[PDB]
Amino acid sequence: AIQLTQSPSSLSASVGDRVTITCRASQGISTYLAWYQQKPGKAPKLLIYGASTLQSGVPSRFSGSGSGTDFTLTISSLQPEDFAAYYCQQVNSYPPITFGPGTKVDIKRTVAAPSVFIFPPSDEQLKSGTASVVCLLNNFYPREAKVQWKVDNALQSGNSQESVTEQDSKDSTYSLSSTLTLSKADYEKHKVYACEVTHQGLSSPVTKSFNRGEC
Amino acid sequence: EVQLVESGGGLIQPGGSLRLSCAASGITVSSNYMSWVRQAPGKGLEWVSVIYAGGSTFYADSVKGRFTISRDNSKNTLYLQMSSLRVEDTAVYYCARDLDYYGMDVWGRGTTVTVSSASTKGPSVFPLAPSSKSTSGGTAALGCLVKDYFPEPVTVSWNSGALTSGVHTFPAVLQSSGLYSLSSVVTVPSSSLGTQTYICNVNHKPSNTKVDKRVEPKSCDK
Repeated sequence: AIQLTQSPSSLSASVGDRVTITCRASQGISTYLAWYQQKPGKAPKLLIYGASTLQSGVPSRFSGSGSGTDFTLTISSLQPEDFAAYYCQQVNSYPPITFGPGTKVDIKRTVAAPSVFIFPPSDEQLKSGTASVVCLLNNFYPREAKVQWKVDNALQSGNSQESVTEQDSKDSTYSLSSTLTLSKADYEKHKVYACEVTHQGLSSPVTKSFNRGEC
Repeated sequence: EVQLVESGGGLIQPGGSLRLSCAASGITVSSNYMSWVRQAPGKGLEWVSVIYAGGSTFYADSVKGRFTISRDNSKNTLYLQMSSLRVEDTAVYYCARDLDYYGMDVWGRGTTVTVSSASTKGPSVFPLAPSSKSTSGGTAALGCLVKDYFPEPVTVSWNSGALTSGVHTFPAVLQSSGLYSLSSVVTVPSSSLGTQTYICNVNHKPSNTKVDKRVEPKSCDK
């Protein structure tokens, strides 16, 4: 087959940001190169025919170009939902079809710290001897909001897992899912438990507490 | 616009076999052609091709003999059959409507594949509610606990507020362990306590258990 790449692999933008991204191959694929977009939880979308052939159902904000070993894509208008990842892929009678690495295009607002929420843990976590502390982390961006667990506000080497979620334009922010595993012994010696976040948007150290009796 | 109906769920040991179905609606499939797609979370995205429009059939090299296609033009129904799914053949599958026939336009409902060493299991029912402030507060959020079970599908139903589609419930996510976990949070008016008896349960799909029970307030005074 052939190898393929895009420049860059992820870019940050904003409402109306005329994004300019590139796809390069070693040998030109003539006129049959099609870039593609991907929205999470949604079907992808074929975007361009030829180089700049516009089809039904899409606003005219797009503009695709490039030639020979290099092809580009520059979109005149960026409505905020244009946050997506984008794939490049050629067309040929050869039944195998290769897709280049995607470009995780981002919409950047600012550097924002996460919020705090909490739900009581499930009953299986108490029964298994692995005591757990729940703290719902939401409404932060950019992604790298480093999360640490300070039991009695004590810093430790580890005890933190992360699985970050996606943009929700309803809040224009990320959210995070975590996992904590600890022995039953550590629960008795300590009294009040909370989680800490180390984000670049913090101006001072932050620690949170709440009431179990609240709801 | 042209629409279709898909179908399929596969849960077999390695080397899985099943037959599928996918029928377009609104137009005869004799003129228009359309191929199945792979939409594997994590793994990525793969596709299929068709005969007599693009010709022959697109399978992977080892998949070539391990997946088969046919077509029923008069029925306007398309079916997919496999005999031996691979170890990593564990994915959800859609189908993609074609107008220029090398670009996808419209999707159906889906088709999932499961090959896991874990066996059928079912979770329990652990609903949650806020404190006694609901006696005056018109609306508040509730809760439920479901975890450590066998394939994602879990359905949570409440007999108050909006319809059954309003419950915040989605299929879970698999990790190396083989178990699954999610949560349910619903916000319904609290004035229905004195008029409708509350019922909560887990409608776990591969559970093989059917027990229904009612829900009563906390009654901390007792």
